[PDB]
Amino acid sequence: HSSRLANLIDYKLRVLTQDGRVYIGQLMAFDKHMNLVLNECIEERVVEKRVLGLTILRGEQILSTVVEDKPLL
Amino acid sequence: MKLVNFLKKLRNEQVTIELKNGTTVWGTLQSVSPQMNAILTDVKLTLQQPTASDNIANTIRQIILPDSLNLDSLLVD
Amino acid sequence: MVSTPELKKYMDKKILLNINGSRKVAGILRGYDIFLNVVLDDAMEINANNHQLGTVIRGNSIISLEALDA
Amino acid sequence: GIPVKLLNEAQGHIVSLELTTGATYRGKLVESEDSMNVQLRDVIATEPQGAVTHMDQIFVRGSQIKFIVVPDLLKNAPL
Amino acid sequence: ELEEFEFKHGPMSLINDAMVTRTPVIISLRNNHKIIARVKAFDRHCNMVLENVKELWTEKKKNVINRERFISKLFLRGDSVIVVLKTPVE
Amino acid sequence: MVPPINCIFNFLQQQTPVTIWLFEQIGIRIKGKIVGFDEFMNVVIDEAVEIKEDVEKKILLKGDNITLITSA
RNA sequence: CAUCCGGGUGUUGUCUCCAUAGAAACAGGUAAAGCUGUCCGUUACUGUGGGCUUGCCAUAUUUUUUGGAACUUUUC
Repeated sequence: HSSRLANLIDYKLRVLTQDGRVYIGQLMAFDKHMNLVLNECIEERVVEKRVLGLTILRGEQILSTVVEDKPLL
Repeated sequence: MKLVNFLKKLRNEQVTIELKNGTTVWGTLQSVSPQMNAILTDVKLTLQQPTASDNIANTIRQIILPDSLNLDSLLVD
Repeated sequence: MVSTPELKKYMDKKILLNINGSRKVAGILRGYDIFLNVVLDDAMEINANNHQLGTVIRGNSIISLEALDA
Repeated sequence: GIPVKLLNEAQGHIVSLELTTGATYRGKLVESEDSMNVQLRDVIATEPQGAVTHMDQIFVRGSQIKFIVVPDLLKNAPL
Repeated sequence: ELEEFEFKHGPMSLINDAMVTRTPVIISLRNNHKIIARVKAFDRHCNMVLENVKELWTEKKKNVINRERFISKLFLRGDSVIVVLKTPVE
Repeated sequence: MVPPINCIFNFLQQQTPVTIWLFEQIGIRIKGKIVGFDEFMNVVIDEAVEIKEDVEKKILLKGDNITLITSA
C-alpha cells in the first residue's frame, strides 16, 4: 500500500516518539519500516528546544504522525 | 485469512483508540492498512490536556468501535 | 541478512567487552558469529575484584568491544 | 529503501546518535549496514549523567538505535 | 497449509470451541487490566473482536479501588493479551 | 574458528555443567546439563538448579530470555 | 578573387486533394504567434468501459509491525 504515506512527503510534521519527545520538520524520505528522514529538526522535551539538523528515526521509536503545515514551495 | 482485512471495511466511523503508550484518541478513520497503520481525520487526542489535531496517523492496543456497526456482515469476505 | 561482521582483525587478540547489566570481561578473541556470539579464552571478570574463569558470550547482550593495546 | 542509503552516504563524516540505553555517541563513521549496525572511531559518549568518555572502536546493533543525526549537506543527496 | 491443521487440534481450538458454544471468557491483559466478555471472532495472533466487555482493575489515590465500564464492540490486538481463561457457563 | 551453534553442540556430547543467565534479571541465574536444543535456541536442561546463593532445585527455556551460556 | 550548375531553412501570397467543430467571438502589438486579457469545448465530485505511473508480491521464533512489559517509591 503506502499510498497515503507518499501524500505526506515534503510537509512539516509533528512526530511523537515512544520516549515522549516530539520531533518537527519536513519529510524527505520514508520506508516500509516507517523509518522517517526529517529536515531541520527540533525536539521539544517537556519550555525547551534543541537544533539537530538531519535526523533519521527508526520504526521502533515512532508512535504517531501529524501534519503541522502544508507542503512548501 | 486475517482479522486485519475486516478493519479495512471499518473506514469512516469514529473510534476512541488506546495505545501501549496510554493515550486516548477520538477521531474519524480514513484508511487502514494490512500492517495496522491507520490514518485519522478531525482528531482530538489526549496524552496532559487534550489537544485537537487534523491529520493524525504496532502501538495500537484496541479500537472501541461504535455501537451501530453490524459485525456479522463485516466478518464475511 | 546475516552480514558476517568484521571481527577478523580482532582474532587472537585481547579485548575489553561490555555487556548488559553493566558487566564487563577481558579475553582472547577465538571466534565469532553471524549474530555476534563470541568465544573468549582466558576470561577474567571485572566486578574491581578480578576472577579468572577460562567462555561463550551471547550476541544479544553485547554492547561493545574494545582493544586494550593498539 | 532510502532511509538506509542516506546512512551509508554519511560514512566518513561525523555522526551523532541516540540509543535505547539513553546515551548519545559522536564520531567518524566507518561502516554501516542494512540492519543499522555501525562502526565508528574516536567516539565521545555522553550519558544521562553527563559523563564523558572515550571509546577507540565500537560496533553496535541497530535494534538498539533510536535515531541518528547527520551532516547538513546530506539533504541535497539524490533520492 | 499447516495452519488449517492446528485450529482443530491445538490450544487455539478451545476458543473456536468456546466462541461457537456462545461462551463468555476471562482474559488477563498486559496492561494489568483484565477483560471479561463474550467473543465474536479471533485469529492466529489472538486478534480478537470482543462484545459487551467489562474491565476489572485496581488503583490508588491511598487504597485499592476497583472500576468497571461496559463497551459494546472492541477489537483487541493480540500483543496486549498474556493469558486466556475459557470458562463455560455449564 | 568456532561458530556459535557448533560450540553448543560440544556441550551436549561432553555433558558439561553450564550456568545460564537471564535477559532482564541479574538477580536470577540457572544451572544444569544440556541434553538437547534447536534452531531457535531453546534448551532442555537436566538437573537444573535456580541460583544470595539460594540454590533451589528437567526443564525447558525459551531462547528469547537467554544472555550468557558458560562452561563450568 | 569571381562566375556557373545545385541544396536546405524561415516567412508571405497562392494552387490541388482532403478534412467537421467552432468559442474559428471580442480587444490590445511586436520582426513573429492564443503573445496577452476576456472567452468557449469536455470538465472540477459519482458508476459502467479503456491504459498504468502504482500496492512492490503476504515473515508471530534473535537487528524495526504480534511488545521486557507491568508496577511501585523517593528527590526538586
